[PDB]
Amino acid sequence: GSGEPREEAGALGPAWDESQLRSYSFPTRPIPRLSQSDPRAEELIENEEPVVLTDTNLVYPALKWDLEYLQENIGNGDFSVYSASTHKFLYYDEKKMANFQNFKPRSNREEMKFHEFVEKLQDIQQRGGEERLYLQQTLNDTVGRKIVMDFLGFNWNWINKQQGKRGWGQLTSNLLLIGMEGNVTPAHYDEQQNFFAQIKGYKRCILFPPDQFECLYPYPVHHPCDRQSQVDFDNPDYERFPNFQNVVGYETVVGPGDVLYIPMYWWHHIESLLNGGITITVNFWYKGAPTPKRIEYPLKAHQKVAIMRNIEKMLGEALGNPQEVGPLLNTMIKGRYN
Amino acid sequence: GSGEPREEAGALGPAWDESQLRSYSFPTRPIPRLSQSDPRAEELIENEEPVVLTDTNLVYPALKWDLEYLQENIGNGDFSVYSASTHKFLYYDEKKMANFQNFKPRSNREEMKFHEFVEKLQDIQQRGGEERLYLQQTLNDTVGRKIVMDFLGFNWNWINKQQGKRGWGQLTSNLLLIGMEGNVTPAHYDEQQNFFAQIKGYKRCILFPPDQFECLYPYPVHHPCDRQSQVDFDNPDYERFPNFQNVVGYETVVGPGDVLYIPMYWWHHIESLLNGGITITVNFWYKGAPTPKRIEYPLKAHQKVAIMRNIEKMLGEALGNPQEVGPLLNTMIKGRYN
Amino acid sequence: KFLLDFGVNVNAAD
Amino acid sequence: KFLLDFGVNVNAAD
Ligand SMILES: O=C(O)CNC(=O)C(=O)O
Ligand SMILES: O=C(O)CNC(=O)C(=O)O
Ligand SMILES: [Zn+2]
Ligand SMILES: [Zn+2]
Repeated sequence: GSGEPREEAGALGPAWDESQLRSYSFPTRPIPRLSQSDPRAEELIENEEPVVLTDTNLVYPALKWDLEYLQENIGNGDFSVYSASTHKFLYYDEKKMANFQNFKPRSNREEMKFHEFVEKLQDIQQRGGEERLYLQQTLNDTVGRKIVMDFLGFNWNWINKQQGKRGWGQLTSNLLLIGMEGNVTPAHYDEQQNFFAQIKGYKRCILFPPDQFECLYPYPVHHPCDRQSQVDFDNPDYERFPNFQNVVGYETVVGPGDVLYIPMYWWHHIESLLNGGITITVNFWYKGAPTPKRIEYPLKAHQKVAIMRNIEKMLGEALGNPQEVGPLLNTMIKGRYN
Repeated sequence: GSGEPREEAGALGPAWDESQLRSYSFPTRPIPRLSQSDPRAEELIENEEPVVLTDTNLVYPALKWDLEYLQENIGNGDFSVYSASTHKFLYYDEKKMANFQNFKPRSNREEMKFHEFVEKLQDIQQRGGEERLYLQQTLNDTVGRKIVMDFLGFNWNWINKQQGKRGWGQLTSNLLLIGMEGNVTPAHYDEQQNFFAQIKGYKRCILFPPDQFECLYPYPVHHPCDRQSQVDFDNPDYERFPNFQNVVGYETVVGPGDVLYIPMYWWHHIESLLNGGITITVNFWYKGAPTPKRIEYPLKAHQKVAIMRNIEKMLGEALGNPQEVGPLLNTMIKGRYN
Repeated sequence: KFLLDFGVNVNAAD
Repeated sequence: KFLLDFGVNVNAAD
């Protein structure tokens, strides 16, 4: 699992304790925590396996960020804020909601100014409501001068070298994430390479390798929850998802100053520690390296995941309707391949 | 079913009787028998539905063909002859046998001269052996002068008009089929448009529309028995093939002078009547019309069959190995689309 | 498009 | 070939 909690310097006590972690049905083994100068860390990144780097200084300027500082300096732009009644903030793609009319999300998106977010958050705490908020917004040019300055002070030298060494594509975005204690982002995989930079508070990250596809049961590609697991971690339905009983995860708790490499196609479940206050994270999403000219057989798991996504997409467009994908695939396999 | 047997002219009695038909688990309704001048016959062909045409004169010159005439005139070329110990002559593609080493066929192919075929056939009858033979050979330029003459006398005017009216591609081949009484070609579909011209003896043809794909369980595309049904008609395994209990067929008995239109992708099971002597048939296989510029949704069943074949092919080549197609498809659908 | 394309395979040797 | 191609979809709006 996460292991013995780290001791904060100056004898300030344990950073967190196991009682701040939610309880799940599967075993986990810890993600390595290493210096960015450790050759083993380069070896993990090169091999597209997760690693927590403890001393990158990737977002050193931002470690002073809290709500007051951000409210004062982050500008007058609109911020996407998600609202839910449960701790689970399952992501949904708005463009695809037309395909499935029977999908009604359990979280709602609302655009607001930063001070409005701080206000709603302040308001909920005052009256101890159960509503939960999660701000997720990509950093853009509308931020104010001091945030620009902080952003410019990130460790571009280090990360640019990484981008170059791995042959990755361009940085596509930086997502600012601000959450309430207890918030969960359920298990999903992203199609970009991600350096997850923790800034404030603590997040437990549980990762699963691409080869566990069969255990995690993603939604259909056309569904709004494409790339998310259908399994409810709190109450797993083993009758529909029997192989979730075989899932094994790589887990860690990141705190201020840590950077977690989440390789492309790796599943990740991310939770802000219970009773840990608000969390702040900034991610760094890069397009993956181009497909190689020469393909080595047999293919890696993430290549097979890519093939399956493309089959699902092609069939949706060929049949003229994504709801026909399932019946055709079943008709294709029943009594033939199963 | 086939209906009341036809009465042969000059009061020569029933052409056949129901006791010459094998018994199967499913219901059937008869294929219409009509004149080629009947507008309903054009309407069936145009709509790619089967019809028996009784007066095309398509192979009128060949109606005098028997073994002695063919032996005397069909030349010194090699003829492919299949040999089996059962009545079922399941087709297998030799090129694909490398993909599945665990497939050992129940019929063997042997090349021989026509007189050798007649000899083996004569020999088996003399000693009442149980071996069965089925000659299946495409007509080629090596045939002798009188067969050329007969071939030239086929009703090209009529069939060429059909080829033109339907927009079909080229005639790809004429298959000569000579079988022993009781021989069965198990259910399969072909990817070409077929005019089946009966010459000698009687064959019961049972056809199933493309939309019955789900009931007939074809082998995987990479398997040597691609396009053949896995179901054993004599002993259907309803546990593996439950929807074979829903299959309904269109059936007819063709005799000398009849021509049966077997539309592309229609399943057909063909049996030479028990105790009916040898059968002779010549087929006429045409490439189907090009795919239309504008596609109408939803697609026809045979278009979906074409899509499924292409998915199976693409995955075989992408994974580098056809035996991985099944596991990927299952992993793609379990807990997702089923 | 590509998916709709069909071949010419029959129960005989090419 | 075409099948191996990947996108850039993440848990955020394009
Ligand atoms: O931090 C969270 O709650 C979710 N983040 C991600 O899924 C990600 O960065 O890819
Ligand atoms: O006649 C037979 O036994 C088999 N013929 C065919 O499958 C055909 O002509 O397409
Ligand atoms: Zn993510
Ligand atoms: Zn056939």
